[PDB]
Amino acid sequence: YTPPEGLKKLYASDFENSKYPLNIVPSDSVLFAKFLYKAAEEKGNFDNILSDFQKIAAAASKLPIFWERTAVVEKIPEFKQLSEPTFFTLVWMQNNGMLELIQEVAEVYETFVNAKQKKAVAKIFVAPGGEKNVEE
Amino acid sequence: FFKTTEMIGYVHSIDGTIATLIPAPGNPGVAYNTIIQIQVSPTTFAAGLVFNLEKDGRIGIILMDNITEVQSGQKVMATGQLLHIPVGAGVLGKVVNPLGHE
Amino acid sequence: FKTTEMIGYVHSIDGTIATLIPAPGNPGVAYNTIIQIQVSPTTFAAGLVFNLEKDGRIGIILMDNITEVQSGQKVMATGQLLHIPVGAGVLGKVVNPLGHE
Amino acid sequence: QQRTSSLYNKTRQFGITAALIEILSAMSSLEGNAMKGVRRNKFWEG
Repeated sequence: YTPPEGLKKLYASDFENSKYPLNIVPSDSVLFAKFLYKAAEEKGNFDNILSDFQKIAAAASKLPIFWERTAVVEKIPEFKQLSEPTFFTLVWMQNNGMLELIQEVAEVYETFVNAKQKKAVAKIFVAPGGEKNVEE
Repeated sequence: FFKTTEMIGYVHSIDGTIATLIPAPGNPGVAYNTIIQIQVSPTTFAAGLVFNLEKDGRIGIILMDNITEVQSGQKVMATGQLLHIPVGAGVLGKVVNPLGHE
Repeated sequence: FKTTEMIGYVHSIDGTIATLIPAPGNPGVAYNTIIQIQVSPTTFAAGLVFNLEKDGRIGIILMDNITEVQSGQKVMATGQLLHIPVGAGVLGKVVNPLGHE
Repeated sequence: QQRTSSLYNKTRQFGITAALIEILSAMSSLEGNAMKGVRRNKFWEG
């Protein structure tokens, strides 16, 4: 892998102690979200990384069962379309053996963006097939 | 005027009677020695006692009732109060449990 | 012995036991089955699968040629439980638990 | 005889209790001293 010089510098700083929109308790899935947020913030485009996660999830369904145990994002063909900051994190996760936290990381990254973008997401829990009527 | 509750997280592990809760990112949070209510069903709940607040936000619950109906991935609400039980003279002559239920 | 497929590479050798990191694509072995560690180009050790872990690492009880087992060697699998020779022809002989005389 | 058989039983129970603890305190050191987290390394540099 050839990390871009920009990601190399952020990966060296103590971004974990930087200021963020919300004070979320430290966690393994939170460290990556903080990293991606800071990298995205410098580039100024938060949405792209969010969109990439949606393709990571779609690709995952096609990958073999228990792919996270044997996966090498470098070798996987689908993950080539992901953004540079997004692909860097996946390799970083793989070396640390934490590729199963992708789903957890995505939610946190959205929360930080929503806090910065000032959006409030309301979860409407409905029965399977009962989502037709949500007027109430 | 809704009867809003306070969701804190989701059940993660159930090791017999003890259990663990994973926080929902950016949710209110829970206190120590307080009583939490795991939503076994949209209308029914099971009681637990907070025993350990961890560095990662994971909560350590001791389950009390309906422990067979507790399943991982169930939402947990917070009362925000230490266990208060019904007491007085209206409870005399009755058989109750530690949670105050008759 | 059908050394069907390579299932991993030796990673740890704690005396008479071993661990195997998975081969390309985590082929996966069965439990309580026999594996053959390629100690030499034309010689093999033997081991019994004892632990199948989530990471894909496989715990092995070494059974022979323990002093020739080194980390990095390939591990073929047999896919069969342990079968030993039996019959009237095995009477009056000293036999190994693996069936060898 | 009854006073000594009582102490023998009390000594073969305390023995098993206190021995299993010793072997299970070491199991926690060899397990609780398995450092983990998110290792910060130049993983590309390898």
